[PDB]
Amino acid sequence: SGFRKMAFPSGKVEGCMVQVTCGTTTLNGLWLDDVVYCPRHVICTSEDMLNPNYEDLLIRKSNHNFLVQAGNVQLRVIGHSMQNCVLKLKVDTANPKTPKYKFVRIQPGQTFSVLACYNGSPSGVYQCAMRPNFTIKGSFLNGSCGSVGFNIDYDCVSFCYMHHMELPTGVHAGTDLEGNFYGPFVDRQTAQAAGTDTTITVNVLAWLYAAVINGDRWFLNRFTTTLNDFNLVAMKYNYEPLTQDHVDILGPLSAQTGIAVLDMCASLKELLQNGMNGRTILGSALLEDEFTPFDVVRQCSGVT
Amino acid sequence: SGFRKMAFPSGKVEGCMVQVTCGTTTLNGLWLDDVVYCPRHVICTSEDMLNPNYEDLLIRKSNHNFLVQAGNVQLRVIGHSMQNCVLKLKVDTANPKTPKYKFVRIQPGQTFSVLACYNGSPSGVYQCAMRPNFTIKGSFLNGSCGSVGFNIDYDCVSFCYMHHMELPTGVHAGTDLEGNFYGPFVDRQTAQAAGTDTTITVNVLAWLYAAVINGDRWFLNRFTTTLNDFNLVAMKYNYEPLTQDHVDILGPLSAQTGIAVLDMCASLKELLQNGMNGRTILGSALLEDEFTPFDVVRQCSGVT
Ligand SMILES: C#Cc1cccc(CC(=O)Nc2cncc3ccccc23)c1
Ligand SMILES: C#Cc1cccc(CC(=O)Nc2cncc3ccccc23)c1
Repeated sequence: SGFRKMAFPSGKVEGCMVQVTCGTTTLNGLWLDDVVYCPRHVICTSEDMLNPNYEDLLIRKSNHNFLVQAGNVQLRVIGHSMQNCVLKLKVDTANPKTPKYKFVRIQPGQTFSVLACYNGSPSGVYQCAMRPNFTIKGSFLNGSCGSVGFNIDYDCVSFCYMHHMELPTGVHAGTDLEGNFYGPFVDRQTAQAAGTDTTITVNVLAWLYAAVINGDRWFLNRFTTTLNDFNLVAMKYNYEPLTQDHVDILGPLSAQTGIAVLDMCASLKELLQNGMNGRTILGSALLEDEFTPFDVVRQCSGVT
Repeated sequence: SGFRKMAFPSGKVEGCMVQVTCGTTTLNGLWLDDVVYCPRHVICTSEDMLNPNYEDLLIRKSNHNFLVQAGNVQLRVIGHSMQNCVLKLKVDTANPKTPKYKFVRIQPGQTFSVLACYNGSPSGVYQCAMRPNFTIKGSFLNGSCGSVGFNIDYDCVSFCYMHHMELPTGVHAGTDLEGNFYGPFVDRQTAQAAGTDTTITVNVLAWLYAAVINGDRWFLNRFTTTLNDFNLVAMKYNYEPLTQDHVDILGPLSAQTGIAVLDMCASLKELLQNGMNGRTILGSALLEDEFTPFDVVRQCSGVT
């Protein structure tokens, strides 16, 4: 028992982290096979970071300008190319520590582990969710660019995020491993609206099921609701509307606790309308939305 | 910017995890050099787990009874010994992945990362604190025994905890790497009082400094206090008394924000006496005590 914001073991990803230096900028790169993936803003200076012409800036660069170091060993760059907002630096040596991997684009509301890195060196690992508005509420300082987000299924690492930018609001923006930004963000130092965020309803419900599994039951009530009535409450409190697909993904947790998804929705409705009343659920005094139904089953069953 | 419950990258520890099977019990072991460390209750059955005579139970065991597997390879056991509540199984091969390491006994209120494991395989990593009452509020299922807690200083892994037991209250108990239990706990399936817990005051203050560094400032007030007045409030709210050593450890955070430790104590006093008033600090609606002053500086400066 016990419920924690658990991240995947970072070992497989630590073995892929390299340092990428171009001109005066240093950031992190991801070494998979004979390719190093890093944010394309590694080629920028402070002057052109307000409105960079990436094509023009990359034309002034040759393979020898991209200094790539894996710990204390220098990788030899034999090709470079820009794909969307990422640079792919072909190296003459395949990473001996390349795990089984995939590049995936996650959906908003899905979760992933982030291995924060500086100068190609891992500093820490944390779990987070891709917000409905495509930002991440991470913990990143200058030099963290190129740190990646991922999920692990047995031995396969699914890379879903590469960190690029911190918005003036303090939230984080980045791309998939093909360099496509999540959200409307551009790699420019400019005002960028993150857009209205919402609470991931399906995840809060999944977390309520984890709370019941782990003994926290005070919030369970004698009521039930319908998807329509619950969605009126979700509307009022800036929660994502709940669909039948969400109810279906909550099937296993509903079967495990024997608490019908709509009865759990009525518990969430009462919590939204009345608050916690100074109480806690799984050590939190607010409704937690960074655990998916899959995360809850994974943690509550012990998949390795 | 951004503040997360960050765990150390688990790579160095993942490389040490093995599976240990004795009779019908399987749990995790830690392979460092030519020694495998695991909880001594691996030699128990369900019948003798109520009051085990470990010396007697271990006498019925030979080296060949301890099945140790590292992934898919079998380690050959050439010696076994009990030290307090841990078994040390000498193996004929040193772990090629042994990192630079130390065995340390942490103080209550200190933090550490836990790599939860099942059948010698890493499932996840999370950060937690050793409670003032020597329990840990972890996330562990059956088979997690032998999962270890650690801190990392550059390349040196300091192992501080080995998981042994879940109390009937759902909290966790374990030992240092010499097999000494933290707290009054014994490796017996019996009623065990965890003792009155308290909130780690120095850590809450450190977290309040992290909140100021990361933009959350609403809680700052026009007041100050003394250690005596603050300790009267800490007494009333079951917070650990604040000492000059704690004030001294908060020195760097006090210097960084320019907010005197006693002025921050007055902010904490107002929060304790009035609550959050439905507001949040670093995404939490309660006062967080799982970040030490060192953790806050580490995360806010980016040490790798
Ligand atoms: C795309 C892009 C882009 C645009 C301008 C500038 C940059 C650089 C940049 O935003 N890097 C950082 C990322 N994370 C956290 C940080 C915290 C403090 C300072 C910098 C941070 C990227
Ligand atoms: C010392 C000791 C001792 C005494 C009796 C029994 C055991 C076994 C034991 O407590 N293992 C577990 C540890 N963590 C979480 C668990 C969750 C569900 C079931 C078992 C769990 C150890």
